[PDB]
Amino acid sequence: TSDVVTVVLGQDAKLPCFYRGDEQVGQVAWARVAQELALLHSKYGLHVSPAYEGRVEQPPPPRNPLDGSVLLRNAVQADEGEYECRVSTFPAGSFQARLRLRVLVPPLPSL
Amino acid sequence: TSDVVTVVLGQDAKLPCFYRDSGEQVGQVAWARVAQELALLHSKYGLHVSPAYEGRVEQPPPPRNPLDGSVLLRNAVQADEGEYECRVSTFPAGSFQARLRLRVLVPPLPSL
Repeated sequence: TSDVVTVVLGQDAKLPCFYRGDEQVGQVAWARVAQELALLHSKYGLHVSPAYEGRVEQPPPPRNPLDGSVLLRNAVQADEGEYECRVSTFPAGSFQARLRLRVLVPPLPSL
Repeated sequence: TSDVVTVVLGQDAKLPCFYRDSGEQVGQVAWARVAQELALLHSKYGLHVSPAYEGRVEQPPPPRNPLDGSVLLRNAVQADEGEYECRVSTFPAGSFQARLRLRVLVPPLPSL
């Protein structure tokens, strides 16, 4: 996993957040670095900010109980910045993974 | 087929080749650079790939359309950027040529 994600404008960007351990995962919250983006619940599955409706997907099943990675669909310029996943872990562990999201605009055509 | 494909440097690029009426069946779909051959989606014989491109070309996850001659080019580099053509041999005599451009984007230096 790389800490910086760069995508072309309008394509979908994966925000990877997978945990190495010895404890299993409870909830993985996703946010921009102050305002909620999504929630991958252990018991309850995926919850998404209405502001991000239809824009948040998980990876295709069968899947990992400890992969908290999400896909942000159809990237725009407004989307770029840094993002934190907060992983509530057992027993008291908290892991926050921050990554930077880069959205690239193509240059003018030659043709 | 989409006429311009844009990708980030180091990424995989989908190179679309969809064939458009009734009784036509697609046989072979060849892929090349303008002059170097890249691959061949053969009806009997399956995917064949140029030596210059080992490990970098896949078909799309199945089930896929017999009239979809699209491939995946793994790991985009600057050299890939350029023009690409797909040629669709169809039953009985139908032929379709799709040309498209590949744009490979380099990220600017970080601010943060």
